[PDB]
Amino acid sequence: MEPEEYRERGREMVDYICQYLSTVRERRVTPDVQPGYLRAQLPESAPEDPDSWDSIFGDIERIIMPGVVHWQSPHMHAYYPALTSWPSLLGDMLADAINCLGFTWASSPACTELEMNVMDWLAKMLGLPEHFLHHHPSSQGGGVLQSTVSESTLIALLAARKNKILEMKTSEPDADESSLNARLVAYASDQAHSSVEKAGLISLVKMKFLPVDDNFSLRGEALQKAIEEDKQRGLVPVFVCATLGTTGVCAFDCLSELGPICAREGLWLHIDAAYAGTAFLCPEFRGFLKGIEYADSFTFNPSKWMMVHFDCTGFWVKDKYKLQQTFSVNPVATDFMHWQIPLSRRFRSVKLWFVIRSFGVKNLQAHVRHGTEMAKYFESLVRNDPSFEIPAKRHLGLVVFRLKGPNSLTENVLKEIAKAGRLFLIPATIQDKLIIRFTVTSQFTTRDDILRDWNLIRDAATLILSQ
Amino acid sequence: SMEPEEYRERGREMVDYICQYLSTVRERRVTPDVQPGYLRAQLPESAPEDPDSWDSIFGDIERIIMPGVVHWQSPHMHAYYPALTSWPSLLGDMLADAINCLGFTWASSPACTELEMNVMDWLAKMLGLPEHFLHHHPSSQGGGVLQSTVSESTLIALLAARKNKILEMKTSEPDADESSLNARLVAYASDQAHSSVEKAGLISLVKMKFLPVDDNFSLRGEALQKAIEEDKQRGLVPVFVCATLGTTGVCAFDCLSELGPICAREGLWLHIDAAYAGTAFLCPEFRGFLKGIEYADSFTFNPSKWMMVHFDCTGFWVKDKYKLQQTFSVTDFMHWQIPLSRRFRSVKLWFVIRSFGVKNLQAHVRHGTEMAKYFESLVRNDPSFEIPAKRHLGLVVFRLKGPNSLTENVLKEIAKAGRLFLIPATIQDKLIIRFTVTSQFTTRDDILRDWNLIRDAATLILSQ
Ligand SMILES: *Cc1c(COP(=O)(O)O)cnc(C)c1O
Ligand SMILES: *Cc1c(COP(=O)(O)O)cnc(C)c1O
Repeated sequence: MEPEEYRERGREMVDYICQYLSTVRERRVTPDVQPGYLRAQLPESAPEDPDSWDSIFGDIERIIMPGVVHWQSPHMHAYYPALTSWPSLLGDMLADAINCLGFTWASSPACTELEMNVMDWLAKMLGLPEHFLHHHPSSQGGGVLQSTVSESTLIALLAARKNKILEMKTSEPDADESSLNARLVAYASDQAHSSVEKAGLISLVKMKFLPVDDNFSLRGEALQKAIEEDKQRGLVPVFVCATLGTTGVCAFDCLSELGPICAREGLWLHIDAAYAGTAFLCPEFRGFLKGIEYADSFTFNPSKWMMVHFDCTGFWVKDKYKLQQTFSVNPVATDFMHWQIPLSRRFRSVKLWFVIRSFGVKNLQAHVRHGTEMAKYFESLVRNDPSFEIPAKRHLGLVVFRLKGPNSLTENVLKEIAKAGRLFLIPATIQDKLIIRFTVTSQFTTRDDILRDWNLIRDAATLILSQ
Repeated sequence: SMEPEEYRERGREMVDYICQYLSTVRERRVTPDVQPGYLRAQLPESAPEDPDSWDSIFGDIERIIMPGVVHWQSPHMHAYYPALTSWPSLLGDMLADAINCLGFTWASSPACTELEMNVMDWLAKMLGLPEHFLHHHPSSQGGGVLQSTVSESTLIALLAARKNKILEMKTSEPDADESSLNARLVAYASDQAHSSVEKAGLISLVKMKFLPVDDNFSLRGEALQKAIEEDKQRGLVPVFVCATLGTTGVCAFDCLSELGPICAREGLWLHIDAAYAGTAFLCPEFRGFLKGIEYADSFTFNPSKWMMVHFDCTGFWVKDKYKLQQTFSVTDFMHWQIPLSRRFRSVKLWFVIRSFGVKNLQAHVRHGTEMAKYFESLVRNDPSFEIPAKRHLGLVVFRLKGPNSLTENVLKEIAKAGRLFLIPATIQDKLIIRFTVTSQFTTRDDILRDWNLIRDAATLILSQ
């Protein structure tokens, strides 16, 4: 295609996107396809000659959309949100056209410098300590963009185990790094995201999952007991992942208790705030952050609730030296290749910059407040209905609930709802109880959307209960 | 704040701006004249409370962003390896960014998984890869998955190799710790291998040893054979080899016909890093360097280098998907990578392959190689310069005959104007200029223009 055709096709794609995102409520959120559905609808080989743009573009509706889960539907209520926005789109359009790589400052200065200044903006927006700012005079720390919280959590564990091994190796300098690694133990809540287990599996570091209280919250007592038990057995506590907004029921570990324990015992304290971190834009949701001064690292996903399209993860460290010694064989700008697993990285900071500036802080805060109010409204509808119960507290955009009685009633409600797929729910379990997780997603979700989805859930319960 | 009708106006503005930027890019200075820290004073200290105007946001692109950008899409970009964008790549990712689905499981968005499976089978075939790397082949236990980088794909290969061997070692020592057993492992690559190989060992705590190479900077069977016997004699356990097709320094090619047989016989995971040169295997006449690919356990290259897909987009193929899965689980692609979440990267890849078609992708590789061949002829006509390694694809390496200081001062002179972007490399003692043909729009005129700036620089240095 010629540049003049790109100008026409770009317009067709902008007009397509505007219509798609505007009318998304009309779509079946979940596709009704079987595994392998696509192969028989595609040629077995790449085309030798150009396919026409009418043919490629045609295939969006004809064969892509029928297999898509519409993550931007107000009726998507599974997992946690992953929200796009107009500004996000426009910013990545620019980054993808420049298509520079920013492994070093030198390889494209703007790619590193915009990211450095925007991560300082974002740390301030979240109410993070000044020691996570690149530009605070006394700081040895800073923020860097990653693709996922999963990888940011793995990097934190990699930095914690490398740091501790280098300190152990000064005493046993004939001892293999890998042998010293055998003695380490890392902790999280039994509510922690599967990425914590997976970071242990990848790093070959022992991971212990600790019991929680009645609010599904990891407490200092449980960490202190595990540390004493594990040191008595010759293990070397190295790392704690404290979760702010667990995946299951959006619970919060008790940072004010875990912080001092991590500081006194020499454990790297990493905060996984993947979903909930966006709420810290609002001063009234910062109570969960109490104890943040003890953190060695902090991560959240703008790519969940802050209307930046995926990939966009914020990762902040107190000590960029400890991070860089993980990733370089020898220990106002920076080469971000030493703050991450790969070499290459792209100009992800444009889309984050455009979202922050297009909305401004007040409209980002209004979005968080609105989504939370939509979840509160949903909650009030459940709480009013004595057929249902709510087995965990709602703090943000996630309500969990179930029909009173055996798990099978809730199982059968989810099955009935999945038949038409007008809203997308996935089950979880908390201890013995099957629950429905209801995540408020789209920034455009209205009270009418919430009542519409509640009424479908109620119709299904009425069907299952009336037999 | 921004409304749907405003998105349609600003989307048009951005489409027109991008077309004008990519079309006029030769008029830019490829290297920006800035110093570290230049942007901080040009930006507010804090995010804006109220919305900034779209005129202000857009206006900042030229006013404060472009002055610090290295124009990777410039024909005058000749450092590192290419990273090419294209109209169809842009249009596919626009769609992917709007849907914004995540593909950790098939269930979480089937199309994200299924388009990727099918396109990776297309791309395996386009490359001339073994049928055992296809998702849909009756005998295959393998398949292709997109990754963000070759760096991460090489790390995964090594994590899969070391996990598989530790599980085999535990059968005879059930009391030994997985991390204790990892201590005995050793992994190999060429001393020309990309720094991502060294970085994989540093992350995984796997001992890496870098092997000497021959007169063509090729890793040979004998070096591997000698390393393997010496390491076994010391009580280390060979586990992995990374064979490079298209080394960073001089685009040398490891001898896979020799390394293959040894890896298979000795039970070593053989990972192929063809980051740059992979794209060349679209053209059957460059497939000589792929001879011995039937012995590979894994293979990776970047469409995000030379195939005109914008970054990120890396292909990673394994022969044994169960070995890969065992690395990451105590088709759902979350078990074929490090993270859980992943995005719909396959749209822009499908769009590029369909919008160009294979024949035009082959013409692009061949034209880039012709431009490199013309750059080569201009150097080889001029007896002030020499060429210490053979040009197989789009990289020419060359220096001034004489001490390193001559080539050094040429680079420092070219850097003053930044009219083309060149990076120093070394082989043994010799300082070299790498000359990479990048832009798919590169012409003989662009090459001669660029050569004449290197010559004009050389003329000045040679009479100081
Ligand atoms: C979503 C989530 C993650 C995983 O984030 P990715 O960016 O998908 O890796 C981890 N922890 C929590 C608490 C989450 O909600
Ligand atoms: C470019 C290059 C790499 C690194 O690729 P990324 O995708 O940037 O990690 C690795 N190996 C070789 C030979 C390369 O040319």
